[PDB]
Amino acid sequence: KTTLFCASDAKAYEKEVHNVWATHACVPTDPNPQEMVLANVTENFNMWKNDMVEQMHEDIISLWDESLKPCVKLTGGSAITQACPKVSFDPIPLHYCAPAGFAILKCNNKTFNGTGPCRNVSTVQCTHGIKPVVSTQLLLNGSLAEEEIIIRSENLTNNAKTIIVHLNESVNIVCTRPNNIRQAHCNINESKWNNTLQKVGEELAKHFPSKTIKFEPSSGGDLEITTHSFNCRGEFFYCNTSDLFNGTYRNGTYNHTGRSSNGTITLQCKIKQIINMWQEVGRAIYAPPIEGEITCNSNITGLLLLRDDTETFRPGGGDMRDNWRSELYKYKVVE
Ligand SMILES: CNCc1ccc2c(c1)N(C(=O)OCc1ccccc1)[C@H](CNC(=N)N)[C@H]2NC(=O)C(=O)Nc1ccc(Cl)c(F)c1
Ligand SMILES: *[C@@H]1O[C@H](CO)[C@@H](O)[C@H](O)[C@H]1NC(C)=O
Ligand SMILES: *[C@@H]1O[C@H](CO)[C@@H](O)[C@H](O)[C@H]1NC(C)=O
Ligand SMILES: *[C@@H]1O[C@H](CO)[C@@H](O)[C@H](O)[C@H]1NC(C)=O
Ligand SMILES: *[C@@H]1O[C@H](CO)[C@@H](O)[C@H](O)[C@H]1NC(C)=O
Ligand SMILES: *[C@@H]1O[C@H](CO)[C@@H](O)[C@H](O)[C@H]1NC(C)=O
Ligand SMILES: *[C@@H]1O[C@H](CO)[C@@H](O)[C@H](O)[C@H]1NC(C)=O
Ligand SMILES: *[C@@H]1O[C@H](CO)[C@@H](O)[C@H](O)[C@H]1NC(C)=O
Repeated sequence: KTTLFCASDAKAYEKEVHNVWATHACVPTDPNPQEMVLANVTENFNMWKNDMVEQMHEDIISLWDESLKPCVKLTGGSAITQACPKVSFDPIPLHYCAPAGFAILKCNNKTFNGTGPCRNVSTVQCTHGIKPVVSTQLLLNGSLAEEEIIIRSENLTNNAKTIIVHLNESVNIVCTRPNNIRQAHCNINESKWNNTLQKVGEELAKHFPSKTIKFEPSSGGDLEITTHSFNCRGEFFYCNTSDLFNGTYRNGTYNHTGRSSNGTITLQCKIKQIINMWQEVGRAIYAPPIEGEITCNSNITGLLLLRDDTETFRPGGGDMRDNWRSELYKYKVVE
C-alpha cells in the first residue's frame, strides 16, 4: 500500500556481499520490537497477491546486481561485459518494516494456509528476518511451520499454480565439490527424506482423497528448474533430484522408489558457468570455479511442487517470488 524499508544485522566490516548491500540499503534492527496482539479482529490475507513480495523481489534483484556480477550478460540482442571477481557470498536475514503511519499485520493462526480470514491477528512494525535464498525445487534455510505441514496454493484445482509445501521439520542437505573441477554431490539421509515425504503425502491426500499420490522427477525445462539449482559460496550448483522426487504413497503408507546406498541419497551435481537468470529472461556467464572444497550445509524447509486414479507431483520453481511468498505469507501492510 506504501513503500517499506528493510532492517538487518549487517556490518559495514564484513566484505560478504549481502552484508555490504544491507549496510547501504537497510537500517539497523530494533533490538526490542513492539508487537500488539488482537484475538477478536478477524482479518483477511492473500499471500498470492501481496505487495510485500514485489518489494522484496526488487530488493534481492538489486542485491544480486551489486554483488554477483557476471562476466557477460546476454539480454535479448545485447551483451554486457564487466569485471566478475570471485566474492564471499552467504545470505543474511532481512526484515521488512512499515514506514511511519502504517503498520504490518501478522496472522498468528499456526495453520493458516495463507488465504482467507484469520482470527488471531497482531500489529508489528517489521517482519521476522527472512534470508533471501535463491533456489528451485527445494526451499532452503527458511522457517518451518509451527504445527503441521501446511499446503499452500493460489488454487489447488488449477494444476498450473505452484504448490508450496511448508515443512514442520527440516531435512538436511549437504552439497560439496571436493578438493572434474565441475563435479560435486549432495547427500540426504534416506530415513529423514522417507519420513517427510510420507507426511507430505498425507496432507496432499487430505486435499486429493480418492487418488494415489506419486512423486516423480521434474519432466522438462531449463537445467535450472529440472535440477535443484542454488548458489553456494558464489558458485552455481545444479543437482539431479531424480532419486529424490521418486516414490509412491498408496494406502496411507509411503514407498521410496529412488536409489539410495548406505541409507543416504546422493545427488550428482555440476557447477556451471552459463546461467539462465532468475531476475529476467537472459543468460549470464561467470568465471570458472574457485579452488578447494566448496561446501554448503543447508536445511530443506519447504518444497515447490507442480501437479500433473492418481495425482503426480514433480519438483517445480523458477519464479523467485514464490520463495519470498513462502516467508511473507502471514503479513499484510495496512493503513
Ligand atoms: C509458473 N512459473 C514457471 C517459471 C519457470 C522458469 C522460470 C520462470 C518461471 N522465471 C521467472 O518467473 O522469472 C521471474 C519473471 C517473471 C515475470 C517476467 C520476467 C521474469 C524465470 C525466467 N527467466 C529466464 N527464462 N531466463 C525462469 N527461472 C529461472 O531461470 C531460474 O530460476 N534460474 C536460476 C538461476 C540461478 C539460480 Cl541459483 C537459480 F536457483 C535459478
Ligand atoms: C485455504 O483456506 C481457505 C479458507 O481459509 C480455503 O478457501 C482455501 O481453499 C484453502 N487453500 C488451500 C490451498 O488449502
Ligand atoms: C508435522 O505435520 C505432520 C502432517 O501434517 C504431522 O503428521 C506430524 O506429526 C508433524 N510433525 C511434527 C514434528 O510436529
Ligand atoms: C480454481 O480452479 C479452477 C481452475 O481449474 C476454477 O474452477 C477456478 O479458477 C478456481 N476454483 C476455485 C474453487 O477456487
Ligand atoms: C526409509 O529409508 C531407510 C534408509 O534406507 C530405509 O531402511 C527404509 O525402509 C525407508 N522406508 C521406505 C522406503 O518406506
Ligand atoms: C538425472 O539423472 C538421470 C539418471 O542418471 C538422467 O536420466 C536424467 O536425465 C538426469 N537429469 C538431469 C536434468 O540431468
Ligand atoms: C527412480 O530411481 C530409479 C533408480 O534410481 C530410476 O531408474 C527411475 O527412473 C526413477 N524414477 C523415475 C520416475 O524417474
Ligand atoms: C544455509 O545456511 C547455512 C548456515 O548459515 C549455510 O552454511 C548454507 O550455505 C546455507 N545454504 C545456502 C544455499 O545459502
